[PDB]
Amino acid sequence: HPNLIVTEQDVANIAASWESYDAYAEQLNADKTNLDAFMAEGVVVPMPKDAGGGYTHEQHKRNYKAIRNAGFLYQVTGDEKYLTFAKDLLLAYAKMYPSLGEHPNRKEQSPGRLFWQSLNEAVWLVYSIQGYDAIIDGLAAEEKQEIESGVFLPMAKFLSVESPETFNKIHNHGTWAVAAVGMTGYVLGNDELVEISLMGLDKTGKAGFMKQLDKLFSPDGYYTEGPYAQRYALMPFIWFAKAIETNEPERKIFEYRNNILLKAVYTTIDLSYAGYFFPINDALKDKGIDTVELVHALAIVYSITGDNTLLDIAQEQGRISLTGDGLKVAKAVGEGLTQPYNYRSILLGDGADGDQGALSIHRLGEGHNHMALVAKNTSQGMGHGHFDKLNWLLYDNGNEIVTDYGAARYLNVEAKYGGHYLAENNTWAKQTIAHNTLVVNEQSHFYGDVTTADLHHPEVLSFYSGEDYQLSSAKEANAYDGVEFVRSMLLVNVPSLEHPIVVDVLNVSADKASTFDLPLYFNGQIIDFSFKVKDNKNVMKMLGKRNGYQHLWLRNTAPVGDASERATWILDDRFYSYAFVTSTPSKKQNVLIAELGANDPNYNLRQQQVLIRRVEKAKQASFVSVLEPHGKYDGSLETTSGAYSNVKSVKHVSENGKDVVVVDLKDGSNVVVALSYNANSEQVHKVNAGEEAIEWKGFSSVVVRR
Amino acid sequence: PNLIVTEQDVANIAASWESYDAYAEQLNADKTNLDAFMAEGVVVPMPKDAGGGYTHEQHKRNYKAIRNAGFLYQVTGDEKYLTFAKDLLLAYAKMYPSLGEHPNRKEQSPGRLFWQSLNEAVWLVYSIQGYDAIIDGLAAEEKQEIESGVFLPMAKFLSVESPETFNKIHNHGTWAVAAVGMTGYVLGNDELVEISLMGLDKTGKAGFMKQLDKLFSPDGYYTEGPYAQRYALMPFIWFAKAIETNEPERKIFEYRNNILLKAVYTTIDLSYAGYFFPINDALKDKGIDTVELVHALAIVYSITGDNTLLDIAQEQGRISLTGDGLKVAKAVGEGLTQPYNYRSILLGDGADGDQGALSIHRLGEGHNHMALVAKNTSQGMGHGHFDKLNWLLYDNGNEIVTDYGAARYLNVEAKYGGHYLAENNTWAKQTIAHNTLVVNEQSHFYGDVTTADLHHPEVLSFYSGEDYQLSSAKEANAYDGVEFVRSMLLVNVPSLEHPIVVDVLNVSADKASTFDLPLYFNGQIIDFSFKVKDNKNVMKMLGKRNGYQHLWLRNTAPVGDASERATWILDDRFYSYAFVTSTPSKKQNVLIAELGANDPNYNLRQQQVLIRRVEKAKQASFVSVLEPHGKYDGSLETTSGAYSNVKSVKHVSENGKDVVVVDLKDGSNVVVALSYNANSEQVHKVNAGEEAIEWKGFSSVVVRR
Ligand SMILES: [Zn+2]
Ligand SMILES: [Zn+2]
Repeated sequence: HPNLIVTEQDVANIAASWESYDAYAEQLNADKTNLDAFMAEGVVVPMPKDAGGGYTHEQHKRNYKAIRNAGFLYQVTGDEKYLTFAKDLLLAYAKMYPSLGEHPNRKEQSPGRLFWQSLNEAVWLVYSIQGYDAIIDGLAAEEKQEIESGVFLPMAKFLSVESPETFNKIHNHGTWAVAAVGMTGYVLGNDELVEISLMGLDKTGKAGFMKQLDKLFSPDGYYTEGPYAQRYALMPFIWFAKAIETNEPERKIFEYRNNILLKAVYTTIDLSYAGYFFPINDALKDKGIDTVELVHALAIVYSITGDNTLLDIAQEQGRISLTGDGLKVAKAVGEGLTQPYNYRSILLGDGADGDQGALSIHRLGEGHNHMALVAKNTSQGMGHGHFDKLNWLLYDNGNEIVTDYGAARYLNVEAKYGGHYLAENNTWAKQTIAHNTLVVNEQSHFYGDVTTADLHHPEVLSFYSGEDYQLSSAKEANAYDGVEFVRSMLLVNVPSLEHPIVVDVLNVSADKASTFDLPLYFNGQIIDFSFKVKDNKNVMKMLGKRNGYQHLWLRNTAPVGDASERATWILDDRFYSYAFVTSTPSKKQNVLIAELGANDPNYNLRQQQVLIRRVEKAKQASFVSVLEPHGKYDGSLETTSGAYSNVKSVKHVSENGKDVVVVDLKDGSNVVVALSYNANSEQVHKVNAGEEAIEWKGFSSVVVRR
Repeated sequence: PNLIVTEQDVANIAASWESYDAYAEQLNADKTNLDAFMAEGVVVPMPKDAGGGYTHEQHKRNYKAIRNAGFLYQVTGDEKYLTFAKDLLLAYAKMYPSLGEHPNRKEQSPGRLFWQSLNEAVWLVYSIQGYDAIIDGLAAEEKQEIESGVFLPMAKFLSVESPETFNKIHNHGTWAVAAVGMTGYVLGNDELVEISLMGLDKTGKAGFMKQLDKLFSPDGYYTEGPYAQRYALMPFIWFAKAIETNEPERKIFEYRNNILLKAVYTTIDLSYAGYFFPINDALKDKGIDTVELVHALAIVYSITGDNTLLDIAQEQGRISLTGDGLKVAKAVGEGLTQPYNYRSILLGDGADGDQGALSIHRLGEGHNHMALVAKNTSQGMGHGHFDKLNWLLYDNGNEIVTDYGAARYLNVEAKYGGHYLAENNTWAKQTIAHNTLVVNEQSHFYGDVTTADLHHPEVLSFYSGEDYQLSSAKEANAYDGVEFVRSMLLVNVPSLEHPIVVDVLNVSADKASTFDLPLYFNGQIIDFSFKVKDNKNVMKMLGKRNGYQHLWLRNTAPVGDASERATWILDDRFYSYAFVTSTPSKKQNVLIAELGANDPNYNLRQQQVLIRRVEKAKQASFVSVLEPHGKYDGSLETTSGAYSNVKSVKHVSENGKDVVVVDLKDGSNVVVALSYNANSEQVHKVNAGEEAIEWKGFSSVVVRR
């Protein structure tokens, strides 16, 4: 004792050398200052009363932090006042807990006692037990007795044996519950609670931590709900594994399932850009890598691995894990061991077996502010998932360029619907029209039905990442009745251009004449269009009536035809040009510029623009586009350059289900992108375009012609 | 070298430049770039095109290269740099004599190398510094060819051949006399120096000496505003540097009670968190790292030794590549940096500081304090905004209540050639675009510059104490039969987390009127206290003229007797605006509007407004509280104090006096009382909710039980 997240050996190293590292010491001092201010108010442990961001919810949260913090500071400073505060808090908890029935303010959510929902109960336990672990050696037997029989054992019982619908769950709720009961298990030397936590109530292994490790991540370490949920999962996964390693190294917890726990941490990093997680599915955009779960998880992974590329990420976090593992990060950074993070292009297979679609992340360029394309070809992700199959995002120059809205929610802001998911979360954020992907007949994928959406995943047709270019291709055959669409996205290295270009090819076939809309949510200020807007007559009307369209205002229409069109915007010091053609047998084709804010009486939606390509009355359509970063605007030194697009035009020709795209560059050269949709790498292909024939090996080829 | 850099300077730089990392990095970066530009040979094309075209951009690169080559030659000794500078100047000597006015000569006084003579003077101010640095490694016949081919001809053209520009009391005159004046010092030509200091007569009625008396107010304020002030700062401070280096006996940096030092300190005082207050025509991305202020800060540091400027120097993260700049880098390396002292100041406007004023009110530690800007200034001519008594608020490192600046995309060709756009007049200038009063949907002075030029607001009061701060000012000429008066306070309430803004704008008209008072806020709405009427799924254009045709009406809501509230979030902080209008009229509404109407070219940014409207009225008092509060942390997932601490806001008018009561949620209140009488001994009496408030002076603020 302590022998959990921190060992005795760890506290010795901490005590010996913590004052020697500026950042670690600053952060440890901050936590100390703040706890001291909290101690100054005495032992305040009220009766459970409120939910959400209500008083007793928050107080009981402050308390479990103090219990862990005081335990830790007592170990580290040797100072007695920290022991007696943690002790006194725990005793007040011991002499209140056995009297508690279910919380007065429960929901349909599996109730708690201390808290409105048992999730928070389990978090209270995961934190508190660490404080107790740090405090046991300084306690008399009748004190321990009151604590263990009063709070811990009854709480472990409640979250396990009395709550099987939760403790047995193959869900995050389950992970927090087993982590809490299992960690309690270790501190108390209670084999039952460990076995229960590892193998489920019946100890069959049909539930429990091990099954969670098998089921909640894909083999690559991807969590189906997305990064925003993935970083939350990480805390109970990593902390319990730490506990397991600290007490039963012979289980080889960090080796289990080809290092699934290592891969889950790296994957969490690989799902961020410039400090923030890709806001796909239900996600808030300000959640980033300095999040407490990833701070701890990184220290732990560094500690296991000695990977010095993690020191880079740890610096970008600018926040360190106040633990043994964290000290090792602080030490290593001090010694100048930091190597640059290797951002890889990766295919994250979705589902327990990584076969239910995939998320692709394509990376190109040096440092943190490189170019990243995300192709969201994933399964639904259940209730939190968005209706956006084949959606994409693009990041460049430290910014989001082509965007995902995330969730409609303001965390712990009471006046914003108690800080809950807003009505506009279903009404807008989830809807296909809010995403950069195909909308057929103004209806969401799977008609907005989560039950239908749960049944299906996209089909990944190809993934490739070389020095020449990078590709992801996927098919959606189930989003709408008698409709199939295919999207391929490429990042291309064109040596004559300053930055790589995105090439997008989206094919749709319908059985019946339909409207096909393809949005692009861009970030930045419009410079000019190549098309000519129709006068809006000094009014903007709601765009359409259902499935998200009721939140958009129509600002302008503009007619479009055979030749590619262009939009160019600036964002900070760079311009982005979007050049698009749509091959279709139909002759009704428009561009709609729209703006978020319709049916938003509560000002819940933020300001946003979109450019929507519309095709009416079509059975077929190939949406093609190039997105090109270019130029330099320096408002400080008062220079501009490269402000005009270097893409003269874009042409598309299709033959025998094969696609060819020619990007005509202004310097007279051109880029040719060719897609066969055939996986055989040796198969040869031939396409008669307008004027010329093109030929290649494989699913795809990209060549630059002078 | 005896102009901007001296012989001793170059020795200091040569000896030590390598040992100062940031200086070295920037010097190397400068060197790396000039190297790459050299590689492309000596391009000196015939004058052809204008601002943003090829030839215009080429000659700009040249004068910068000439200065930079010259400087690096001196610092490194590498003749490579001398050769390039020599040859560029030699081609200029071979071409300039056989040149009439530029092929794109406008009604705008023309140049020969450039479409206007301004760019010519800038050329010469840069090019003559490079020549000054190259003299050593030159032979008499080259010097003769250089001086006779470009410098002397150019100097004749910019002065004696162009009296209208040269005797102008305007930035155009400052550049021209800086050019010719420094050409005069390098070439040892006494005629050219005197002509630049004292005008073509030598009488003193024009030239640099008048410019120093006329173009700044005694506080060091330039009337067109911070954006124009930063740019003016260059030729003023560079010529003064040349003056000081050659003729220290003129005591140029002492002149007019250190006018030049004051203009540099004032430029810094017109900025927040790195950026200049975007009042009048201004780009919002223009900040303290502009080349003009980097040099001027360095020069002023070398003269003053004020270690306080080293704090600013760090915020600029860009050091002047000169000897003065070297002294800053050394000072910083020694750990001499002191925190800059941000004072609340009254900046009198006009030559004499009497034509209105610009108040800046500051409060808090560090750079990200709270700053209130009250724009009670004169017009500032054609770049001026029709926005008398406008205001701005900055807090927590952000702009909270905002000014649009200009509609313009600098050097972006596909945005009207980088020119001021049609919406600059139609929107950016209009009163409706600003946080101040609009009578009958019409702009101040009916949107007429000539009339606006005739008048300035009257400053009633300025005060700044530990207790509160105030600026109050009267506008009597904005419209026929209308008179208005605004007072802005920052009030320290010890029980509150942050200072508080209190605002009182009285209006008075002959005829029954519409009174609009916009608030352009930055952030996301949390909630309102009032109830919006359903917009029925259309937004229409808000009005037909004077900026109104640019806004969309998103919602109306009705209001009356009681105060209302709008709360919004910006980064980690909440802002609550509580408001009440005392008027005889019973027809008050609040409008939420959005920018973007009549903007087919997408020249305007996305922007929301809260507009307080009062129809059929002859009197109105609009009263506000802007309250910053709380903490939102998305990283740690905690929120605190998201709810306003202001229960309500009540206002009462007596015998042309005003009492404002702000009731706090905790049962306490704050009383603000305004007499409008300057005499500090005069006692005053108002009755509230039949409670009597008595105080002395122009104003009083009490925090009660
Ligand atoms: Zn989404
Ligand atoms: Zn303005």
